[PDB]
Amino acid sequence: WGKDHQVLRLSMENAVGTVCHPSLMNIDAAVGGVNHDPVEAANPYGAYV
Amino acid sequence: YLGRGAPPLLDNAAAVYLRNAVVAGNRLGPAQPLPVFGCAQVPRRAGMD
Amino acid sequence: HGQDAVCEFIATPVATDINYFRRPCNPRGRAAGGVYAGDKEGDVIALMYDHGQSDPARPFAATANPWASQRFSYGDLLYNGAYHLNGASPVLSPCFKF
Repeated sequence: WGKDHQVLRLSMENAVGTVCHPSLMNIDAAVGGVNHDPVEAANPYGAYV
Repeated sequence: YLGRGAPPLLDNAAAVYLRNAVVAGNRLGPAQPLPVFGCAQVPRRAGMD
Repeated sequence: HGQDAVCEFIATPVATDINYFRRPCNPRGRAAGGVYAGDKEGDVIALMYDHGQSDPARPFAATANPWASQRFSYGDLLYNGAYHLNGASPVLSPCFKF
């Protein structure tokens, strides 16, 4: 409810301006900034081609 | 799409289609272009209850 | 029982939410009062008839009825004072106000 008897409706198609912006793919500060304090290789299997 | 702080998509033919499909009718859809120095200016509706 | 009321019909889409009409609401669908004016020059012609903008009473959807709110729509051509299709009859049109 808003300021009334108005019932208000979120409905995820409203969220199309929030998530579809092209900062979803921008993770350069994510993977690079966390890449300090290096953990050693814990025997990778599916990490290598 | 009001505030830019991220790189866009590389295919610019994809970037405008992603941008003009959100912007085209929002209450918060920006102006004609965004300014380089300035603000998005957020065009006003004629009335509010 | 008393004075005869006069009931005027307006075409609506069958897929309008019946949550609209639970409140005080507009029969034309888009709230068009000069009380909703923003002191711009010609704001309330575009408060009433501009559909890039949104309804002030319901900000998320532009109209509740596209056949009524719009200029030159079916709701407009019947009950507007300019066109006066009900201009000869002495029976009161209630929606002549709207």
